Amino acid sequence: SLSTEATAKIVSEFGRDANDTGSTEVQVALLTAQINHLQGHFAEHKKDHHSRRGLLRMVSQRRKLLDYLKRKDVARYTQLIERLGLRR
Amino acid sequence: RKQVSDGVAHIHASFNNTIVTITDRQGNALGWATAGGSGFRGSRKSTPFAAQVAAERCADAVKEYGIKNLEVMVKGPGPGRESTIRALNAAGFRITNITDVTPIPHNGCRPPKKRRV
Amino acid sequence: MRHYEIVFMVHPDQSEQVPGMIERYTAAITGAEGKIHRLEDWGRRQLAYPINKLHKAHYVLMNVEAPQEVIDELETTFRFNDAVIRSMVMRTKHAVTEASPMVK
Amino acid sequence: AVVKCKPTSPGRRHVVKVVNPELHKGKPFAPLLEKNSKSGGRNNNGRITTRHIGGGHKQAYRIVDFKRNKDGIPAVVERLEYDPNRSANIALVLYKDGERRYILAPKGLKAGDQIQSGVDAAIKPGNTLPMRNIPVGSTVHNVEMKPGKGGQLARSAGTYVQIVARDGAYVTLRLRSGEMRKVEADCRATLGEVGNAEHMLRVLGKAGAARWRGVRPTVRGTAMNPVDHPHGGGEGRNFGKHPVTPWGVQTKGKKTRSNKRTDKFIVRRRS
Amino acid sequence: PVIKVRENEPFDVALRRFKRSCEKAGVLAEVRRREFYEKPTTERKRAKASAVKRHAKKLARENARRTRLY
Amino acid sequence: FCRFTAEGVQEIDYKDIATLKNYITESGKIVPSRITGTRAKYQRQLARAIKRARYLSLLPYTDRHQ
RNA sequence: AAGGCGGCCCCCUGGACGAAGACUGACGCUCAGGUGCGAAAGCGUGGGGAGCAAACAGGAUUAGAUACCCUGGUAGUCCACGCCGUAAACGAUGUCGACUUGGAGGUUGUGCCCUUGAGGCGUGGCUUCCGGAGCUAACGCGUUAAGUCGACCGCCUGGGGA
Ligand SMILES: [Mg+2]
Ligand SMILES: [Mg+2]
Ligand SMILES: [Mg+2]
Ligand SMILES: [Mg+2]
Ligand SMILES: [Mg+2]
Ligand SMILES: [Mg+2]
Ligand SMILES: [Mg+2]
Ligand SMILES: [Mg+2]
Ligand SMILES: [Mg+2]
Ligand SMILES: [Mg+2]
Ligand SMILES: [Mg+2]
Ligand SMILES: [Mg+2]
Ligand SMILES: [Mg+2]
Ligand SMILES: [Mg+2]
Ligand SMILES: [Mg+2]
Ligand SMILES: [Mg+2]
Ligand SMILES: [Mg+2]
Ligand SMILES: [Mg+2]
Ligand SMILES: [Mg+2]
Ligand SMILES: [Mg+2]
Ligand SMILES: [Mg+2]
Ligand SMILES: [Mg+2]
Ligand SMILES: [Mg+2]
Ligand SMILES: [Mg+2]
Repeated sequence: SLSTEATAKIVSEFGRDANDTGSTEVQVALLTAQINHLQGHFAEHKKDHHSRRGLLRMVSQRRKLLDYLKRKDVARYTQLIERLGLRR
Repeated sequence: RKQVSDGVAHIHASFNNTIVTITDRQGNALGWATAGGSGFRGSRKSTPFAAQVAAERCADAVKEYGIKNLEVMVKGPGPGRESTIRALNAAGFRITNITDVTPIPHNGCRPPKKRRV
Repeated sequence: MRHYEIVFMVHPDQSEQVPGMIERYTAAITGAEGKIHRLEDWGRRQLAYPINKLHKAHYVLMNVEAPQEVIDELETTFRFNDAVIRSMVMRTKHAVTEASPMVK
Repeated sequence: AVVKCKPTSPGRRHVVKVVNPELHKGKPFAPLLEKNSKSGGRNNNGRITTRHIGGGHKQAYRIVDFKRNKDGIPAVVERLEYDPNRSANIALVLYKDGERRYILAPKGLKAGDQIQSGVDAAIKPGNTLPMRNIPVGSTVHNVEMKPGKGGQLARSAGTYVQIVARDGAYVTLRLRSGEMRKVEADCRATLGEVGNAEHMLRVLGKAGAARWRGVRPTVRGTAMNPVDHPHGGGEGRNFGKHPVTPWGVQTKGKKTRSNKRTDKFIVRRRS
Repeated sequence: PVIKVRENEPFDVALRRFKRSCEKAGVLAEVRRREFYEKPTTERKRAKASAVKRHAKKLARENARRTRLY
Repeated sequence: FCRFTAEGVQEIDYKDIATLKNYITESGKIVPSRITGTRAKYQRQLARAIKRARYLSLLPYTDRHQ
């Protein structure tokens, strides 16, 4: 998983209160960090299908959280994908 | 004839035959006898009597080496598992040790398939 | 960093070179900014079964808080040295410091 | 990377290229080149001694360090190059004192790595040290047979030699053929397998790809006249005789080794 | 089962101790188990029937302890 | 009557040989949890420590090999 | 998740559960088509090959014995990368949620009482057996339902032919 300091660095980066830890941008960026960290793992370990299922779970969760943010407030969605470098 | 004092009785007790081999403590064999060589065949040689006469023959074959002390290694399951070391005491040998040295793998090679009988 | 418990088994005729190995390994760790928690020579000891056609060995215990890279280098040092016979590194949850039940 | 070609023409239908994008796309190092004049399989008498050789593309010779004598001095690997003279790729290395040389490229070697010969060298792929300094059970290549003569064993694209034993002055080797051979323990060897392991995965596709490599066509012996070959002749396809050479020597099975000088160095033959 | 005959010990005593230790360490049933290959289907089936035998016999022994026969 | 539950250790030490010798048989086999009444958590820790002491020749794999 | 996973050590890594809080605020469930995984056997290329073992060979058995039994034994089994995409792939029981008498265990947390011992009292997850109402053609299931309900999907329509 992601380390504690990287979690708190994201939480304090995108949290309005540095302790919300469950806001939509916080959960998205924590998923995007663990996904981009595991690109190197599955580039080396291509047969780790059991871990790859957890990766696809992270992707599907991020997409559901993004679609909620999109129809709840669009401008935060644009600011989020622009800051995280997400194609959608 | 070279005298030797201590010895080792290896007993290879299989289901079909029992092989008794007297050797030294170094593995240099001194004499041997089998149940099939003891005048028995087929159904008779998978018996404990066949083994206790294979042991009587083998002690007679190592009579001239002057053995008084003997330790026993026992290998395999069979009927001559015990009556052999009975006759090896009854020859007039002071027994010393009875070690069980059957080979037990730690899940190694695959055994053959089951007999559909 | 990463708490390791290292035990290695030295050829007993190289028992004299043991403190030179220990001092080099300790200077490898502290040179790599690692901590050393316990360090217990156990002496010559009778083996349970003959490794490498010989019956005794010289044991060394070491509890270490080092980064894993220099530990992998230390494993390669045990690997290519023929004086050391066996080496075992076991990752530990914390740093242990109390003496072993066989150092007593 | 092997690449199967698309069948835009017969002759490209079955071609498998071996594409290495790391090879230098330029000219080789000019001081280490010399002329390699072709022979045609013809000796100083002009007669053809070895058959089926002739033609092919012009090839410059690359001087390759097999003796590997620059001891103590570390060397960085400058670039990897193609050698037409051999199946393995070569590496242009630059020593610290300013000397450049060509070595055989090992498996995992790339541009920028450090190599080092000598006895006190480390054990990584590329180093060259005597096999009394090399641990038993390791894979080495470019192996000397005599000390200082130069490497002669395991030089082709994917080969390696295992070190199975050592008894004083000698080490016992497991050659790529499977033969167990004694070599003196002072002979140098180079760590790791040789590079281009997928060389044998190529398929030439057409006859011209062998004529590019200077391999003239082989006429099989039964398609001849009896004056030409022992197999020749027949009214139709007839072969009622045992397979021999063009010179009447049995081929399917008959051994031809007759060297009693080196029989003491052979532990077991190949099987 | 390396068994040393104690000083002034009869042979039938030491032999009965050797059969005792061989039955303790479980050698004969080990070789009979390893004489042929048993599939993991057959092994899972024999272990399930051994547990059901353990269990239905435990409940039958405790229920049959209660009621009489005459 | 688990001893490790009584004494309350967080992890069984493979270095405690006199304990592991109180939990292996004469032929080096691991004594089952039915006999000693060991809780199966400590039985797993004990087998994992015995296999390490076997690797370090602190305990035998069997009584015969030499 | 299923298939499946069994010496020990390290590296990378996924998931579950518990305890107090903090936070977001319905963001959820199901899913045609689609995509991915998917035992063994099998296929392809390159290795490897001890044991076992289809095929095959010999010996017996038999009326015959292209079998069971025996002595051998090749693909295969093993490794890497691909393909195949099937099994009595079974709990022969689709997923998610809610409610409805009990008992004896197993496993894994955790709270409290003086732990006055490994105890006493609870509270969560998973799991095995029996069994009540109820259900069911019956067998049986039975708080892990095959009971009472809700949402969505998949499927069935006499036996062959197939
Ligand atoms: Mg998570
Ligand atoms: Mg058989
Ligand atoms: Mg030719
Ligand atoms: Mg040809
Ligand atoms: Mg031809
Ligand atoms: Mg003609
Ligand atoms: Mg002629
Ligand atoms: Mg004709
Ligand atoms: Mg003819
Ligand atoms: Mg609120
Ligand atoms: Mg579908
Ligand atoms: Mg398979
Ligand atoms: Mg295959
Ligand atoms: Mg193959
Ligand atoms: Mg074979
Ligand atoms: Mg057969
Ligand atoms: Mg189906
Ligand atoms: Mg099932
Ligand atoms: Mg079904
Ligand atoms: Mg679903
Ligand atoms: Mg019931
Ligand atoms: Mg209903
Ligand atoms: Mg229901
Ligand atoms: Mg029904």
